[PDB]
Amino acid sequence: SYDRAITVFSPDGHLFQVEYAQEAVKKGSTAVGVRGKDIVVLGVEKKSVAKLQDERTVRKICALDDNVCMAFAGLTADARIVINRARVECQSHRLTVEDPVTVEYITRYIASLKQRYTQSNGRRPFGISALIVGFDFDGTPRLYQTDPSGTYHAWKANAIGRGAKSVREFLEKNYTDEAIETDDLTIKLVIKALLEVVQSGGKNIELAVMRRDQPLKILNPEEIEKYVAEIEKEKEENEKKKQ
Amino acid sequence: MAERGYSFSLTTFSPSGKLVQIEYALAAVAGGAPSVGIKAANGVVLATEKKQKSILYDERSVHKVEPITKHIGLVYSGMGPDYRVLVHRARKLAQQYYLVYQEPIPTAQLVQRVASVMQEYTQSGGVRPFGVSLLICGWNEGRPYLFQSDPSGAYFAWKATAMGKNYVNGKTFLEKRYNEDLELEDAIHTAILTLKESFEGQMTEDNIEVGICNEAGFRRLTPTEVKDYLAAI
Amino acid sequence: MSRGSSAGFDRHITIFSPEGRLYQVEYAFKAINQGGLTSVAVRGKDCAVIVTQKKVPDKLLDSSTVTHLFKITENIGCVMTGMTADSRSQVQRARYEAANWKYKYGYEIPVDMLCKRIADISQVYTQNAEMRPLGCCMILIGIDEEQGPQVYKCDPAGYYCGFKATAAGVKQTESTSFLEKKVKKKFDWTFEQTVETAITCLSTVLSIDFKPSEIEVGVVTVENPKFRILTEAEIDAHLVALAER
Amino acid sequence: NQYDNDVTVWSPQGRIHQIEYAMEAVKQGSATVGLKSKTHAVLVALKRAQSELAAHQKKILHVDNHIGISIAGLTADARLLCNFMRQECLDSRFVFDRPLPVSRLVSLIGSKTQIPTQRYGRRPYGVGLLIAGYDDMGPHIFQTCPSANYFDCRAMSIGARSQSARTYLERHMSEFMECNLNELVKHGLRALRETLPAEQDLTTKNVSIGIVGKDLEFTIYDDDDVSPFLEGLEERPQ
Amino acid sequence: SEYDRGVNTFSPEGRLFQVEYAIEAIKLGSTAIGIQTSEGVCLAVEKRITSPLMEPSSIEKIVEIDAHIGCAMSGLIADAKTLIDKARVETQNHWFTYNETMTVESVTQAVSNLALQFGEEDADPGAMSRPFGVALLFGGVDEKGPQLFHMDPSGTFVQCDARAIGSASEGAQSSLQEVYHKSMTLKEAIKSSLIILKQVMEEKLNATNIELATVQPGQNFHMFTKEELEEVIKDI
Amino acid sequence: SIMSYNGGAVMAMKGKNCVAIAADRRFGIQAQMVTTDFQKIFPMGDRLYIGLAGLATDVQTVAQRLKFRLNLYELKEGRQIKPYTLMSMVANLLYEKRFGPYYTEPVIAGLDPKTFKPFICSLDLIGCPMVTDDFVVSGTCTEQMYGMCESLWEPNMDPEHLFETISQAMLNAVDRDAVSGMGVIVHIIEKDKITTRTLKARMD
Amino acid sequence: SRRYDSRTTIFSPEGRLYQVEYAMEAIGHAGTCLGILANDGVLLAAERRNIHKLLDEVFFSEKIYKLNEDMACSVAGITSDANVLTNELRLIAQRYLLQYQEPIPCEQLVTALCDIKQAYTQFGGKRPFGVSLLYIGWDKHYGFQLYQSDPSGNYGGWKATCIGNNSAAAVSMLKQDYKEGEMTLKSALALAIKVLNKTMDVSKLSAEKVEIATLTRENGKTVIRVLKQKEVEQLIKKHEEEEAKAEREK
Amino acid sequence: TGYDLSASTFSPDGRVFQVEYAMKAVENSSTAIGIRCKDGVVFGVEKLVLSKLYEEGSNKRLFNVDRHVGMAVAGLLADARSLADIAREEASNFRSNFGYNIPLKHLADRVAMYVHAYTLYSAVRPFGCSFMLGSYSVNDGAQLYMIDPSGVSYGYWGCAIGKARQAAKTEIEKLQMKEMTCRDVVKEVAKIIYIVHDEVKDKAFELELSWVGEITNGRHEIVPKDVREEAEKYAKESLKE
Repeated sequence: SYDRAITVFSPDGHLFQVEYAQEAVKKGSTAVGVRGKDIVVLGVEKKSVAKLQDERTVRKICALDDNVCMAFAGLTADARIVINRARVECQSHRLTVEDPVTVEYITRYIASLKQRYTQSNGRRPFGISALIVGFDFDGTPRLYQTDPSGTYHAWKANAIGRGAKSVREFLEKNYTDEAIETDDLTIKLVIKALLEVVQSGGKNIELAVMRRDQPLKILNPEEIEKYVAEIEKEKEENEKKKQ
Repeated sequence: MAERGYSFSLTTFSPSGKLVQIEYALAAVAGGAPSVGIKAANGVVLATEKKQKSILYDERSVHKVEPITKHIGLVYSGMGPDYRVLVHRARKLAQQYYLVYQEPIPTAQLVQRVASVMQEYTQSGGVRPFGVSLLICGWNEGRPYLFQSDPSGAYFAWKATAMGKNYVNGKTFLEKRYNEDLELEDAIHTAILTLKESFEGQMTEDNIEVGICNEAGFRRLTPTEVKDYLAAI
Repeated sequence: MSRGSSAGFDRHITIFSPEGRLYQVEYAFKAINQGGLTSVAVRGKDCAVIVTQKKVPDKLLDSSTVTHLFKITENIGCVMTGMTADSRSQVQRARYEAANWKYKYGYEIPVDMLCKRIADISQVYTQNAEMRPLGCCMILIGIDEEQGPQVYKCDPAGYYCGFKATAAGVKQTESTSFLEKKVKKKFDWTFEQTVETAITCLSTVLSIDFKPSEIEVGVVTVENPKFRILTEAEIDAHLVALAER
Repeated sequence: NQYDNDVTVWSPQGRIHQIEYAMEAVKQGSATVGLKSKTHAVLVALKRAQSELAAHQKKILHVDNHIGISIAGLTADARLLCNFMRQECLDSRFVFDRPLPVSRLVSLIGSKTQIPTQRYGRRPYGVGLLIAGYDDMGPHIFQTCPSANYFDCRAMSIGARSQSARTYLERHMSEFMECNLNELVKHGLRALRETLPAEQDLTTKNVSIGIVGKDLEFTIYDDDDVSPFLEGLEERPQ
Repeated sequence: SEYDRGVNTFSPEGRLFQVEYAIEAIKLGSTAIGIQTSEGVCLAVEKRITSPLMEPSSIEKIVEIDAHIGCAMSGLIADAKTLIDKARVETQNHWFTYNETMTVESVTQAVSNLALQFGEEDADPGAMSRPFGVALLFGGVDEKGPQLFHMDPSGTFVQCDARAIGSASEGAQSSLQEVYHKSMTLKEAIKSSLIILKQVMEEKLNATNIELATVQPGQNFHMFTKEELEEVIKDI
Repeated sequence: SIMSYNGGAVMAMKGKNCVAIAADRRFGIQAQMVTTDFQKIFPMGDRLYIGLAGLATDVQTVAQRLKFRLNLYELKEGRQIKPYTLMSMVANLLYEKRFGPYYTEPVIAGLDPKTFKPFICSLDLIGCPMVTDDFVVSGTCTEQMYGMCESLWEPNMDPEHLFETISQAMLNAVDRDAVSGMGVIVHIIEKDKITTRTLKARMD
Repeated sequence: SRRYDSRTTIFSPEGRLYQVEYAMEAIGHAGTCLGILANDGVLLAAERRNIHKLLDEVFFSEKIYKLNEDMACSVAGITSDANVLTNELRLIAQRYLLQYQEPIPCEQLVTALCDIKQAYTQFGGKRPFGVSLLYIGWDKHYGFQLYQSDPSGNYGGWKATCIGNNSAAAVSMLKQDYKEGEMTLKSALALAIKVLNKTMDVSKLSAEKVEIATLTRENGKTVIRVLKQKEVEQLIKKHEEEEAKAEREK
Repeated sequence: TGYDLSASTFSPDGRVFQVEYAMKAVENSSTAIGIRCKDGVVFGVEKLVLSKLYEEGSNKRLFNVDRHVGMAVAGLLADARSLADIAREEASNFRSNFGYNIPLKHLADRVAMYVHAYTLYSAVRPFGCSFMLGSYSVNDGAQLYMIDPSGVSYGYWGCAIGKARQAAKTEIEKLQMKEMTCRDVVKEVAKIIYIVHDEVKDKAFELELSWVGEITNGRHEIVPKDVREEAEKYAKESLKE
């Protein structure tokens, strides 16, 4: 019964509530997604490691269906609500269309929901940005990104959350067709992009991998540490080629 | 004319994390008339002062001590009309419980339901919290109960407690005088003495209202019995 | 918690002040006195009388329509003090409540029950912030079979009580003091004595000699429980009886 | 101040400022002129173009076979009001199989537009209408306001710089009654031209004409049907 | 500071504050140009790519309302999504009911009827709390020939021979006034639109920086491919 | 007709300080048997049981909704329910569907907590309780059960005699019913123990 | 109407929800609730903030509420909001049991209550619930579990956590002293007693100021019980004996 | 400060200032008067002609609420029209329910309650008009009631509402209306309207007259043109000396 207009225009033509939701996104942990030829990799930074926390309960990477999975940055509870609604929509689409959803379709649904929450009485916009990845029926890898305002775009590599600007600059300087030639190369690229803003050297990195016609796979800390050690080895190779 | 109400909460958190509307309702309660409840071994006594500002009032028309069921009684401190609203709601809740389970409601269940109503008014939109604290007595399963519900919707089980003006002094007096294994008559004497501790003027059988709950049920004490107790004190 | 302290919107809507008060209710109490009139109700051993002053400033006003005495049922009458439109709305509500009570329960509503219902409605107005409380005071008059004459008064705060005698309006404090003095010197009050007590209370608190058209008297008695309004002839007879002594 | 943001707030002077602001919104629109003879009612509207490459905005709308309107103010409010009037006329023709009288339609418009001016969170309709109709009582010219007040007019002009048009209509009201259709349309065109600056002249691009009469349904002449009415108009007297 | 007034309060000048603020919000969008000729209608919009990692093919500032109608949008595209969906649904409803195609004017009117349907009080749940922040350029071909329409959140819609919307709508409109004439051909219209876009765009015009679509009599809505864009930008 | 769709028979009997509840085990559709171990008696406490005869779907629905409400009641009250309170709760639940009735006739047997006084009762499909002192029967063979119980029941029976009486009554009553049988399960509720027995019965 | 609205569900210029932070301050002003997960069980150790000689004995527990046959919760913050949330939790658990005829997994119940909290923090114009909850339970999927929920709607699983007064010091103590995978219920109880003793520095530890509840599995059944006064007294005596032994050995 | 923004807020003195502001809006309107005589009620309105372009009879302030009831209004004309619609609906509903014409006192009470319903909440705004109700019947005689924006309704012998109501009241008080008939009361009302009008402040006005009584057989109607011309001539000749 609450019908207050929360998101309204400012004299300069700005929606202040949407801008503040984007600011709330900017305070979230960094999430990185990179599209490869045969793989899609999602990497999320852990802001702090508590050593007393069950890590399974605070995962920022989840699957929306058997082919689509997403990461987020911002408010965890709003992200949970959005993920639940997206999962329900995926099941409904699998019912009515008798075909699995495409990444673009679920990204459109999420973006439309966010836009609806930016232009409806008595509610505030969601404070999350999402990185939706997956594979279409033909096998084409996909990477999309939504924002609180409700706009979405396709990307080859992107980063949201805090420190997203520097990570995106690193991806721009480093994303090449030869940097995603192999799956391990894509994983190392994602870990290197995450390492530009995080400390502890891979201990604060939650990494996920999704392959063509395969379920989403979460790397254990042993594999992540092995990849970090390999990255340090390549750093030493660059050192030896320098001198 | 528009029958819609305000849909936003009037009670909100402060930068220190406090709901100041609840604190102001508590201040309204603390400015009310003294009320005393004492749980004895075989019953509970609810006592309060009702001194009208003039002799033109009818002492026998408005009662501050009210029965909810045959075994539950009520008394308050704070705002009278709010107490009337809560008494009506408590009676309705007890009757609904009896309609469902065909047994009289336990005191704890009624206290929980009334506290839920008070919380609803503390959180819902376009309303203020109640300006009353309730002292609820009852007899269930061969055992007496005494409860206090505050404007915030929180309830406590008490051996003896006081509300309203000089309720801290009354609490200290009860701590000095209360003991377990107390008989009902001694509890009534102690409650009347607690009222006298802060009573201004002369206390008669019409200035105060006493209600008792025991195995036979809850009943208000007639002015003749109150006069007998006062003479015995 | 200090006296006169204010916070937020406690002066504008019915929310608690730091001291725990509701200022809007007190402002409605002042709106009662904004009317400028005064009414007195007195209870006898077999009767109950309401007297209010009747002010008709201009001759262009039809005097038969300026009435502050209303009948709720055949046996219940009321006098309203305060804002006129609020008083009329409350009178309509009381009439509806009495009629509905008779329809639902099969017997006439007691005066105390009607006062309690009106007080409950006014309390609902005091708790919700979206609506104004009514700036009117209602005094109810009736005969109960078990207990006899009944005088009940409800206020905008949701408070109601029974009275041996009561007043409302600008001069309610002086009238209550006068009635306190009269009641303390307790003696048998017949119908005539009760009417004279109410009339002389109004006259002495207003400090003016009364004419039969300047007041309005309504009574209920045990012999005739129907509420009636005295005509100018009967009021003149009572005034003559008062003036001779 | 604190009294000019809500339509439910009276001012200490006994005025409502939001209604006056909506009247200003009406005054912001382009000028239109309505006038009637014994047998015809004519609306002439001065259309405005946003740019040289933009078509001039519609100002005269069809309501029924006997009723047409010219708008000035918020265009979306005008479309809402026009849809309401069209529905009312259609309901009248469906229930009674007769055209709705113009005065009763104007009363319905006033009743509809009064409601938002007294409820919290609503706003006055920011459009003013000139209504031309013909019924058993003859031709009618009506003017509605955001204040929900309406006027029965012999002639009227609303919009920007309408005071000069109103002065001209005041001057020639005595002869408006016995004019034929062409003379009445020329009078309306001269009144509308009185609102135009000297460097601006009435042309087939910025003039719209709506006519209703005894044997003539409501018709709108916009671009090439306006030239016969424009032909014969003398130069500006200055 | 932004809650002192309701969404439906007039300014002392007779303007709704929120509508004016949405008009201001339009000027932050990318420039879009529509030109109407006797041979058809052409729409051109600047994509305004922010990062090279972004895929320009995912930006859709020109959409197909129907086989004979296209829409170019400027401002807040997420706000334009619902208006575009409403336009498509209206066209399909009209086809279902009457077995014919909508006129461009009727589609623009149906979309514009949604502009002012906002407000707090007396509103169903899910109603709009604010005006839209988009300007729409509707270009299509109906029985009246090719037609171009412009719509803004004020609810006003007009027919335009050639119009520009967005951040550089002032300079582009002045350029449109010079180049445009009634006898213009479709190829001339496309070339002039691309020239003005190149003049007003910060980045260099290329096959990925812009969108261009045409509607012609006898041909459906057609969005130019990358090779066609490369051919057109070859000589300007 | 609707009550005879699935068959079934539930019986409760009162002892000196104990109660017994018995039911047949057949689950069937019209004249076809499906399973021989359908549950019709449900525990509603340590010493409280309810038996449901009628539509099998309504039996399951009523049992589950009653468990829902009883779990909420025990979590709130902080105590175990009394058999009379459980009877009132079942009556309320059944009367809520007065115009959409469940096709079940519950039978309640148990000992009052803190007193261990035997309690038995039966209710109709809309929730009219009938508290008796000897026995209550429900199902498709109520006449045979009534005859057997009226012939065999005695006041102040020990748990062994109560078991023998209820077993003989149920066995001989379901031996004369077409859509009841395929085994009998008996629960004997004492103060200190509960005994559950399945009887050697006919399977035709 | 607009003038009196507090706008409890709007963003701040820095992207913060002020009402949620103020409710978290309210949580920080509440009593200490402690939860430790062991190998053979999980426990709750709350501080009794309702202490007075004229108070009656509690029925079951002041701050620990049983949610179903397999779960229990502890609350910190506004008490009546906690009552509402516990009633809702019991309703959700019973609804799941009705739908599936199986006890609800703990994380699903926590997720449902957190969804309700988030719904209050996003729309409606109402103030949020000022309650933080600790959840303990057992389920067939993940065994013994311990969860913590915030008024914002954020939850998470833990091995040992604390909410309420002096929660940061308790968290540091648990970080220093909790051993992952090696904890037994006895060692967990000792750690809980020592943490409550150190955090409640103003008041010396006694069995009348703390409430302890444990959750164990006994032959295919979940046993949620509250430690009696003598048991807590023995725990405190053992803690004091160990402290005196350490003092002597230093 | 801020105590005068809502009708649901009392001032510290105990006043509702929004209602007072609505009454102020009423006080800015032109004067309409109504006089009750021994056989009917006569209404007279000083209808200001703001523009010469308006048709005669435009913005009429006299309404037929029912066959036997007339209404004279002052203040905001849109609010007055809404209140006239409310009164018409009340009379129609009364006839539909109880099967006979509504008494004028009952209709006045119903409309006054409807008006008072708008002086209690912040969601609505008090009416900015005050009006008179006149009626005549054989059983009830002549009745005249006035309702102000606060919702107060009183019966009158002669009432005036608008810009100049005190001077109009002074003029009315000189009339022995209790024995007069509608024929003389029409001329007296015309004379009072011409007396209280301000020629310097207001350019011109139309004299709108209506009556209900035995001469109209219990119907409210506009005073016939002949009587109106005679009354206007008498008023003009009385203004001259």
